[PDB]
Amino acid sequence: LRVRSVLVTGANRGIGLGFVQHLLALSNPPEWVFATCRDPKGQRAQELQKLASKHPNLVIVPLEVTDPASIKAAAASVGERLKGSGLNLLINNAGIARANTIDNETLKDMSEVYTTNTIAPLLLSQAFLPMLKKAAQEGLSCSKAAIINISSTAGSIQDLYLWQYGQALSYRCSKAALNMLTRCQSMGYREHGIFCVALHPGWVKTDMGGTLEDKSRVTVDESVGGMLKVLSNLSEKDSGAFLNWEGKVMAW
Amino acid sequence: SSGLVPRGSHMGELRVRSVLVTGANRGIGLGFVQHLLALSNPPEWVFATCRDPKGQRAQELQKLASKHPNLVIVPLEVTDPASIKAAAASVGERLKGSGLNLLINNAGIARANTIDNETLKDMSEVYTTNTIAPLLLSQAFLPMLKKAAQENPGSGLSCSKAAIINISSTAGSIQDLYLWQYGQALSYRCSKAALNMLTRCQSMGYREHGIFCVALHPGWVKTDMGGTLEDKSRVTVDESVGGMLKVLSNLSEKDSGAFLNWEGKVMAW
Ligand SMILES: NC(=O)C1=CN([C@@H]2O[C@H](COP(=O)(O)OP(=O)(O)OC[C@H]3O[C@@H](n4cnc5c(N)ncnc54)[C@H](OP(=O)(O)O)[C@@H]3O)[C@@H](O)[C@H]2O)C=CC1
Ligand SMILES: NC(=O)C1=CN([C@@H]2O[C@H](COP(=O)(O)OP(=O)(O)OC[C@H]3O[C@@H](n4cnc5c(N)ncnc54)[C@H](OP(=O)(O)O)[C@@H]3O)[C@@H](O)[C@H]2O)C=CC1
Repeated sequence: LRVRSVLVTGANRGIGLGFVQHLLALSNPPEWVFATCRDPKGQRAQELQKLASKHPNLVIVPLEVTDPASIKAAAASVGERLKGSGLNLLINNAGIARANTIDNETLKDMSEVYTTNTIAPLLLSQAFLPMLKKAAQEGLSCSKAAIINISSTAGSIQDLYLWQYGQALSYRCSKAALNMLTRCQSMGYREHGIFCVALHPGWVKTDMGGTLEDKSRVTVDESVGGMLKVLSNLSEKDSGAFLNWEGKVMAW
Repeated sequence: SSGLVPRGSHMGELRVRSVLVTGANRGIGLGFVQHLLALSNPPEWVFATCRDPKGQRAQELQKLASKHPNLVIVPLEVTDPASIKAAAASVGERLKGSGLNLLINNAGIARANTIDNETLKDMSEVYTTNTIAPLLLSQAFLPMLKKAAQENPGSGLSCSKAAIINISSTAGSIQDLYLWQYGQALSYRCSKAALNMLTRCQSMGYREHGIFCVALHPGWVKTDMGGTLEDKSRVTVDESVGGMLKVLSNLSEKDSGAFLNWEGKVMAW
């Protein structure tokens, strides 16, 4: 696993911050790690800010993933830093979940969860397509040109992971639709030499994973150490797949 | 043959006192209405929802209605919670305390954009029509579905007792990705995979209530959505809906939350 440039959304806390830390700590670290976040001037951005003060490597980019203009500015801004060099790796990680029961689910929540979890990875892939294409041109591997969508087995229609812990229909629907988007990107972008894959990170001890004790749970470090290992072993025939942080096949 | 799938070919008993079909003025939805009316034991009420009920769109439905006193035409814009609300309240009043046995979420849209020109607006609109509206309609009809379940008490589940039918698509199958070469239509595919998800969740959360749920693929149907293309694989509305109704007539509680086609075959998610 050797990537010269990577962009991670939702990079200030939880799994996305884990990705940043691990990526900077790779045997051969990237030339550019772009870590996006909503409020680079907020307390929740500080851990990232300090990381950037120690690593000239790390570029904090402001990004509201549901706002097409914010997405546009973030893409101009990273494109100017890459000075026409490619983007090897896009990790769509930013996401939300809302704790609504099937009976309480609303149009608002169904819609907002979908636009953050599903539409935004599409928009961001479209906006960075030019840079991913460049990188492919400089089979299909994550070291070359890849889109990584962080999904969930909560969005597995077969498995319905963790049903007895939460219904979160807006979230499950959005994650199934993200597994479909991943398949579509895989087929649509294959001709550009761009790999796509969906990953389940596990039930991670983050703000989203919640407070519950369970020994199937994993730490941020175990989850992202896993996912990065998985990426480093992926080849063409896995493009469009849905794999977990241990590299296992998850049912759709 | 050489395949045989009796789940789809055998004419089981479908005994539904009341049904509501969304998107009932043309295409598959109109087929559902005509076939439901033509059942050996016809429903006491067939609610057919449409838009612009006295406009050109709804002409053939209005014709049908003049000839069938059991056909009730209901105005409904599925993307508008207020219109959903008013439709449920109206149907509830016509039912006079009786349950709704069968809710068919059929209304839907597809758009022709490719991956490069997919938009926020198109993704969001197709989702609200194809995925959120079946959810909201299910919530609004839940009291009446539950009343139908209570009318036929017990462990069993069937489409004659209390059922939600979501008309989905193997274009929404992540594994099969049907008709990819014909059209990418990401907004449509993502919404149908999410509808398969919704159906699954509904089967789980509504089972305790006695309500059956299932997603059906109607085939590639000769309608305005399916298009004009001459193809051996294509079915007519009569074939697709005659098939789907045989499928429903055969389902039991072991099948709740399945994804099936009009032939009764099990479809991959
Ligand atoms: N933790 C778990 O157990 C599991 C998580 N996942 C998936 O992992 C991914 C990361 O999850 P996790 O780290 O746990 O989640 P957290 O809630 O801990 O982190 C959410 C991250 O996403 C960002 N985000 C949310 N909405 C937006 C937005 N509109 N624009 C820009 N950023 C946004 C948040 O920013 P801010 O700090 O500004 O709020 C934050 O950086 C998510 O996609 C999640 O669905 C999947 C399975 C399990
Ligand atoms: N035909 C095919 O090959 C396939 C179809 N399907 C599914 O079958 C279902 C019916 O498809 P089909 O008959 O072919 O489609 P049509 O385009 O022929 O008919 C669409 C129907 O849905 C109604 N509708 C659309 N949007 C709304 C809305 N916002 N509010 C209320 N009604 C709305 C339309 O009403 P109006 O007349 O007012 O526009 C019309 O009654 C769809 O869910 C479709 O996805 C799945 C696989 C294949």
